[PDB]
Amino acid sequence: MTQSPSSLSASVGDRVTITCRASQSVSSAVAWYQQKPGKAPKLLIYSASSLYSGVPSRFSGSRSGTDFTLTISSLQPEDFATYYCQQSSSSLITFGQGTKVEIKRTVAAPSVFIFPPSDSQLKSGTASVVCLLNNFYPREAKVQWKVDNALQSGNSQESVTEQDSKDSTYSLSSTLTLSKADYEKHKVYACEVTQGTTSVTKSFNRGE
Amino acid sequence: QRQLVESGGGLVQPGGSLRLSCAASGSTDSIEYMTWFRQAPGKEREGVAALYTHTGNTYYADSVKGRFIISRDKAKNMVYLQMNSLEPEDTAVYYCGATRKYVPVRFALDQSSYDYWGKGTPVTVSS
Amino acid sequence: EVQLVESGGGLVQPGGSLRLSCAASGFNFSYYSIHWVRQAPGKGLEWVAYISSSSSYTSYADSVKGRFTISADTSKNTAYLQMNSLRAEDTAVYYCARGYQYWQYHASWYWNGGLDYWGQGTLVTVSSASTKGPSVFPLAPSGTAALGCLVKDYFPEPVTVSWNSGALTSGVHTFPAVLQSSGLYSLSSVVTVPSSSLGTQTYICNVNHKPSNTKVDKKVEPKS
Repeated sequence: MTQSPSSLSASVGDRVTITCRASQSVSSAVAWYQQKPGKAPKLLIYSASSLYSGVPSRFSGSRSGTDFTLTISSLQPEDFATYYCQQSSSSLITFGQGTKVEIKRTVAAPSVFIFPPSDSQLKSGTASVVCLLNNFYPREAKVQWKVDNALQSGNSQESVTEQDSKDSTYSLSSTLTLSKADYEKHKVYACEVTQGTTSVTKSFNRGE
Repeated sequence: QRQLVESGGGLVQPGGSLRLSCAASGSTDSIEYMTWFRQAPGKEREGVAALYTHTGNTYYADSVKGRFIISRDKAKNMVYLQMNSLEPEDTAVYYCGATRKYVPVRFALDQSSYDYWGKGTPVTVSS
Repeated sequence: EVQLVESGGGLVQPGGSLRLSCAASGFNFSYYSIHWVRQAPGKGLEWVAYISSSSSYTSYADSVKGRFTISADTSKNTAYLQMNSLRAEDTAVYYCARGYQYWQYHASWYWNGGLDYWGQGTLVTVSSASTKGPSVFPLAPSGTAALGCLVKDYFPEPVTVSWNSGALTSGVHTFPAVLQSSGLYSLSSVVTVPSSSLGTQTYICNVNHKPSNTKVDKKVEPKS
């Protein structure tokens, strides 16, 4: 079942509308669920337009022609989630592809921290250097590693948290992985984060 | 095979009305209560309207008083639930249950008092 | 109050078998149906099976047509998903959930009661790789200070991090673990605090790795 906004970005207070099309030709009233990252999804609307008990009134569903819609009348920061529509055919239940809902907000710059590799990790032959980008928006940002000002390639990996529930910012970590051999052949370790019109570099010297 | 069958549910705008019917089989004068229950997502199945078969006395949940009417037809062993002034909070699957063992009337609207049940007929009340 | 508790997930070799449990409580288990819905990592929801024990109705999604069998034990209020012939495509969080007993009978253009309560999910990962517990190295602290814990080279998912055994909730970011080219997982968990506190406040990070029955507690002190 194709839900139409596959992904979506909108500001607090906005009104948001996701569409869901019946797959069969024998129409089936739609249920809608909210799912937060890796948590059990929660029911919101059932029987096309009935608000499930406990769900705030800003949620609502109805029909649009032969399809169904879900509406959040006043988008709120806790509402970032993936939203699924659900149907029954004939002893088969099918969900739709999902619709990811991101809060839009004002730009925020990260606090950048760089962490040297620990002494006990180095004892075992490998060096993990980690760069931390705290509480920023939007999530796109080129983080880049430098070793004695040499740009790195293919030895980094990132992962971002999902949006903070009250301020909508992301956090990012980038781990540079080197062998204890190569880490101790070099002196200056830096990670640079470029967001639009500024780059901020944090660095340390192996002899701290 | 003693069994019960609801029918008559559909979709309804707020303020509208609808009439459900339940039909029993087997032999029907041994029953002593016919009642309508309803069950909504995430909520307990709740007694709405009981009918004492042998005096015709009726018992209503405070949430449906005056809007709903349970009535019978021994000529047919059909019980009915006239639902008036429907509102969204009435949205639920509506079930018909029967007992043939006597229970005191204060328990007439209790789920536990009923030996057998229909599969239910759905009611959606929505703008 | 109603609850659906799940158990029996874990790692298993391809082609192997495994049996999940959905232990229900807080409602009469007979008046309802139990469904299994799974979620491959970073993918949508797949409905897969249901049972209504009191009428022993069962039905099965096509994608698990002959390999999966759902059953139930009204005595102990539990439903089971027995999975055979497991492939890597079956790797998912497996959720169970409640519906109406006669949901198929009720389904129409105007009615769909959906699924109201869900269990927490249990991860089943299908691979040849073998279970390895993590190593935990500090990210030691330098206005406001930021410290953390690196959780390196473990398998399988998942790992949970906390700080000061739950007493430090605020300013914590635990990142999604990433898959390294060694086929093992790595993640970091970090906290910001007053730099005014490193002298007095001791910070332990508490790393649990249930798939290998290991929990490492590590304080993080400032390097001198």
